[PDB]
Amino acid sequence: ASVKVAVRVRPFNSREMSRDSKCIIQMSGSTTTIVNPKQPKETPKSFSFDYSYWSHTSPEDINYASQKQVYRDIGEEMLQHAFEGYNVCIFAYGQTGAGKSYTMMGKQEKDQQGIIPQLCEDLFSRINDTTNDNMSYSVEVSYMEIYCERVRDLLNPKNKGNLRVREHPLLGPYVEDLSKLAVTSYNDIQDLMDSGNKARTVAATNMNETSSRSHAVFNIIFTQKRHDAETNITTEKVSKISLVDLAGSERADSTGAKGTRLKEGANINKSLTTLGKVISALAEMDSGPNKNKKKKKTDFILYRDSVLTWLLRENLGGNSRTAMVAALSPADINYDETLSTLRYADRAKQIRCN
Amino acid sequence: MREIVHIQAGQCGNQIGAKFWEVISDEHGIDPTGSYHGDSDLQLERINVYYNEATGNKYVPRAILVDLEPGTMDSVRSGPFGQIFRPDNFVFGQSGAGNNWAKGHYTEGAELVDSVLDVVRKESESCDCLQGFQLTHSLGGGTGSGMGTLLISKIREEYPDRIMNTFSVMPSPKVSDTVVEPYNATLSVHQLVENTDETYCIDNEALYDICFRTLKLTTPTYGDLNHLVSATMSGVTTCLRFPGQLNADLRKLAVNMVPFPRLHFFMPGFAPLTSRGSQQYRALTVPELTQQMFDSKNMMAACDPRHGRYLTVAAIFRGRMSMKEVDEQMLNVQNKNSSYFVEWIPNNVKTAVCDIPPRGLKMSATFIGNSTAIQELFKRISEQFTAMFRRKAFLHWYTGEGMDEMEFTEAESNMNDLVSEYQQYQDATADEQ
Amino acid sequence: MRECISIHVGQAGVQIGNACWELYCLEHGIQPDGQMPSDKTIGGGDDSFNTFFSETGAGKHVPRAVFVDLEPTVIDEVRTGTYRQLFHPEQLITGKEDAANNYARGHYTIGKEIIDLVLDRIRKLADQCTGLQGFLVFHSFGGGTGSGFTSLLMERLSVDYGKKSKLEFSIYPAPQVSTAVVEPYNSILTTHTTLEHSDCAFMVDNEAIYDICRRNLDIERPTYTNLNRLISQIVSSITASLRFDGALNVDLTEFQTNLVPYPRIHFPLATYAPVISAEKAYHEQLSVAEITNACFEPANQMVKCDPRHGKYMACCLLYRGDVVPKDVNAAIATIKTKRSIQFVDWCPTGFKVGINYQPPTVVPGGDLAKVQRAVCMLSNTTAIAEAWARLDHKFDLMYAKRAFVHWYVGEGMEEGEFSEAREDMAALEKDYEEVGVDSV
Ligand SMILES: CC(=O)O[C@H]1C(=O)[C@@]2(C)[C@H]([C@H](OC(=O)c3ccccc3)[C@]3(O)C[C@H](OC(=O)[C@H](O)[C@@H](NC(=O)c4ccccc4)c4ccccc4)C(C)=C1C3(C)C)[C@]1(OC(C)=O)CO[C@@H]1C[C@@H]2O
Ligand SMILES: Nc1nc2c(ncn2[C@@H]2O[C@H](COP(=O)(O)OP(=O)(O)OP(=O)(O)O)[C@@H](O)[C@H]2O)c(=O)[nH]1
Ligand SMILES: Nc1nc2c(ncn2[C@@H]2O[C@H](COP(=O)(O)OP(=O)(O)O)[C@@H](O)[C@H]2O)c(=O)[nH]1
Ligand SMILES: [Mg+2]
Repeated sequence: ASVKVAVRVRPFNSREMSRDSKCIIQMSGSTTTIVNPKQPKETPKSFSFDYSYWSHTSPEDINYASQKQVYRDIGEEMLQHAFEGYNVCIFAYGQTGAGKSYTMMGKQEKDQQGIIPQLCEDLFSRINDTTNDNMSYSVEVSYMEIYCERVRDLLNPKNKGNLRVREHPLLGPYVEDLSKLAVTSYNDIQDLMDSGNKARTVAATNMNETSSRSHAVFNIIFTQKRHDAETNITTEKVSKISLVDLAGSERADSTGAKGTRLKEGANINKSLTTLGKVISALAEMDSGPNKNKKKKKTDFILYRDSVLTWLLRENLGGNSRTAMVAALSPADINYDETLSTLRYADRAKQIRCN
Repeated sequence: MREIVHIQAGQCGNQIGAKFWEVISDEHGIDPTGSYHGDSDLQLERINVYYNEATGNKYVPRAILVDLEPGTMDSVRSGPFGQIFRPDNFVFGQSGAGNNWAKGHYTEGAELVDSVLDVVRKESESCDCLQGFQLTHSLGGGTGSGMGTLLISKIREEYPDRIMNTFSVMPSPKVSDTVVEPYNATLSVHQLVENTDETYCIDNEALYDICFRTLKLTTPTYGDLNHLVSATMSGVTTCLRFPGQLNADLRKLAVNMVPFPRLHFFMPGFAPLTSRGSQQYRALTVPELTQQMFDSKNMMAACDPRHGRYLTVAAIFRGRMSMKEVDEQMLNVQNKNSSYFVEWIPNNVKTAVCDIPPRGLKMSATFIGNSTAIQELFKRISEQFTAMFRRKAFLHWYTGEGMDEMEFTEAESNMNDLVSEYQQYQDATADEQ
Repeated sequence: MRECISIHVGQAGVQIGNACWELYCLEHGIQPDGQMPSDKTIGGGDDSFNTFFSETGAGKHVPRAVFVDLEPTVIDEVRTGTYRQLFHPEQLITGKEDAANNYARGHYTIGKEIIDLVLDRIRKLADQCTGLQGFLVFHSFGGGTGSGFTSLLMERLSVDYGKKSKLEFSIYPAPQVSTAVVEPYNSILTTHTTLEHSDCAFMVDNEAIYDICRRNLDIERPTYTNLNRLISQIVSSITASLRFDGALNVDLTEFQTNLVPYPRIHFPLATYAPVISAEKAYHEQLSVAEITNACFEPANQMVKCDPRHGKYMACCLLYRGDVVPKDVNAAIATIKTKRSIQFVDWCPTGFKVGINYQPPTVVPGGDLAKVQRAVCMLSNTTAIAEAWARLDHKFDLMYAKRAFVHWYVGEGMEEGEFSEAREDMAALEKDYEEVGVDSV
């Protein structure tokens, strides 16, 4: 259960550049550091992660990572593992305005594009190249939102009813009557994404006007089949690529409201804790076979706590691979949000400070 | 002013509710006719926790008796305290459930559930601040079981910040009273584990053992067992009513006991017991009370807590007692029995004291433990489940009512998952590979 | 003039307030109802001392305190008890469910909706005062109402009221004896708020008082009342300087000046020398030297620490009763020569002396015996670091496996905040080890 954690910093936006803002993030090698504007004289906080990505300006001859570099680091290997008949999971995290949309999607200039467009383009190009008389391929897409431990369909324009989760004894957890649509190239894996994003639940709080309120899961089911020169033709190769947009954590102080606005956040925080523990187990499990060969006991990772793990069971365990990317805001104003994101990233394969 | 609502589904739940209400009415000094005749004003200091006022200065209890067999309602209404409950809360149907979970969850319960939800919503709106719910049912059922689980799910969906308790009776290992018991038990436990914060474990065999060996009774009946369960429930709910040197709210118990959200099954107990003739020789002190508290025979779940390594424990005390005895005794019990406790909690015992003792006793104690040994119950049921599922012993009577096969396998998988989570914190060290 | 407006938060605060106000009312002759026959008998005086009470036209006397809590069962006992006519009806009890030992609930899910009214009532009380030399906040670590509400109230008060002193009397969980399984979480969370706002916070441990009551007083089976009585006597000894005449009086600012060497080490201990029962009251001279020597006895300390394993930064003594300065100087000289009580190199004076002519009063019933002398010893000790370390270890044993985190997380607290508070505690420990090292 390979785990990779990457922390990226976005450049200044229009609002930050309009004011006389300052940068409070420094990064070198494989280490990140922040300084508190409130009390500059105490000490700089430091953390270590598996990947660090500085992105402020173009030339930046020391420690600059274009989108191609991070794609080659994470997405290319993830897709390569996907093709050989295995499950794949990619997580995005970051507070509102941290720039997770910049990381995953990017701009449409065809020179700086995110992980999703690059991955989809490489997938469709490889499928188009390899499709000979024997091989054949199929791809299916679905999109859903998890919200107060209830699952809703974003693609279907039907009534926003709560679907029922089931456990097929062979195929594992799944959702009943979840909309599924066929796709053929990149143009489609988007219009679907835009339509699903338009339907997501969202409200306004004291922190931001358009702060999200629910987790989103984007499932790509990839099926292969090989037509041999005989009657015995079987697929035997079904892969799942999961892309999870995780809503940000929040304090009850920042969410200065009572009632539903509190409740959602509380439940959100619960998921944002338990998933951490699960991945905190996998990484440790991953270290077992790797170095000390600890196999004794399934060490059954707790898996049913909430719904978000109990639906991604097949994708996050077994022999799958997991990447997680956390966006940071370099503005001095958002010190607490950045510190919270960095501390959350510090979990899930903690690494000492070198 | 904290306030808790009570529901009782099935024959066992209704009988336990009647005995519980007769016990609480005696403790608070309520007459059968509904009038008040007490000895001190302190009883009425917090009467709102279970009762409601009336125009004639009467006190009407808060209960919703639900059942599908009119015979139990007729028996209860003609009992010693039959008239105490207001008539409108007696909601019921006919044709029974027939000891079938499918009839009591999908076919017949769908009609009475609407009326029960209307009544419980009306009751909940009337309280000043709802704290939680209580539900009583026997798992090996089909009337109480299915409707109880349905009400649990509906109430959890509607009110999601109120500690929903449940005092339930599960199948015994050897003393079997019905043939389709494991199916109902497994389905109901699957529907129960995800929709409750604190559920207690009562076994008929344990109550019979307590009645025989300890109380030295000759011919026990259902009344004695209902008494024990009522005593335990009152004790559990004690701290909300009367003051004390240190109190234990229900949410305090919920926050302190359960370590992780899943693991919420509790093993209860009550002390002391003199067996009607040893009271003259037995000395009532805190060390003797706690010594009988942790003894295995007192326990009401039929799971010996010697293979368990207690995860957590709470002890609600009732009486005027110096706390030094309580604290030193708890520390001594921890240190002397270190092998029967977990190491990654530094100290794992909570205490609470109420100054007002029970009428007719100088001091009493109520035990609410949480130990891994409860797996020995669940696993047993699981074994019997497969023993009747491999060949489909009586599976057709459930598919007749529109229940698919997948729902049984899902419940069994959840059962095995619960057993395995219990089991991880059961070996007395890791240091392994 | 010389007011000491006090706040009680939590059940520990309420019980300690009961004991404290019983002691004060018995000291000043205030009847439980509020009337004062003593001044009327005298025919003009100042027995309605402003340090703890306020006087109205009709001869009644109202105390200056609040009893904020979330459990009505704790305050209704006082509301309908023997003292029902003394307090103002604004005892400010919340009619809502308890916080259930959860720091987050006591901070920003149910601790809110009350804090505005509490601050308003505190403002109304303080408006009547031309003094207001210091706040007294009693609480107990353990979460729920106490720690969370104390943290919020201190955070608001430090902003609103500026530089006025704020003494805290905090009950601390014992190493071996505990009454909650989420106590270490709550204490490690509450340090992050008590460190940066409380100017000088004391500490008292239950197990220490249990041992002291077992040994000295021959009380085999003590209860909460005796512990509250001892804490009441300690606070009375501290605050006696502001009310009665004395040869060498010490104000609250003197405590805040002498006992704190640096801002981050303002965590002293306390004790009480003549804690002697009636039967043993005789057969002992109880000279000034003997009680002063008994103050530093390790077995009588009010928190389970070993002062032999540390060094004394500063010490302040407050004597009550017939104690002349010559004997005090002789006792100080005799104490300073022993090498068991090691002193730091950078504080060669290391003592503050104080005398009050009012002898201690005896609460009826109770346990203490009448003594014509007494002394309250406060000292800053490095050994208190040990008292943290054990608690810290408990936290480090429980936070790793993620136990009881779901309840806290589901009430508005982010997971990361824990670590921040933990780091701060470590910093405090390091600071103590930085100060006790000998100079080059
Ligand atoms: C005469 C006398 O005092 O003897 C005791 C007695 O011997 C013991 C054994 C009693 C007795 O209980 C039993 O024999 C018993 C039978 C079946 C199941 C459980 C118990 C007693 O029957 C039960 C009875 O309890 C009460 O009266 C309480 O109020 C009890 N309520 C009732 O059950 C009740 C009894 C009579 C009339 C109305 C109600 C209660 C206690 C706590 C909380 C709620 C309710 C008491 C004191 C005794 C007898 C009579 C022997 C005990 O019961 C309780 C809960 O008090 C059993 O464990 C206690 C310990 C007592 O020492
Ligand atoms: N010394 C002393 N300690 C007390 C007293 N009352 C309560 N405590 C302490 O309070 C702790 C319980 O936690 P608290 O937060 O104070 O309880 P509470 O004030 O009722 O608030 P909740 O915990 O939310 O119920 C115990 O560990 C006790 O040590 C008292 O009267 N005297
Ligand atoms: N503890 C207890 N259990 C009971 C009592 N009466 C019946 N039971 C249990 O209840 C189970 C029967 O379930 P039941 O409620 O009758 O189902 P129903 O007939 O469909 O309502 C049996 O396994 C009995 O052991 C009682 O008085 N006390
Ligand atoms: Mg409380």
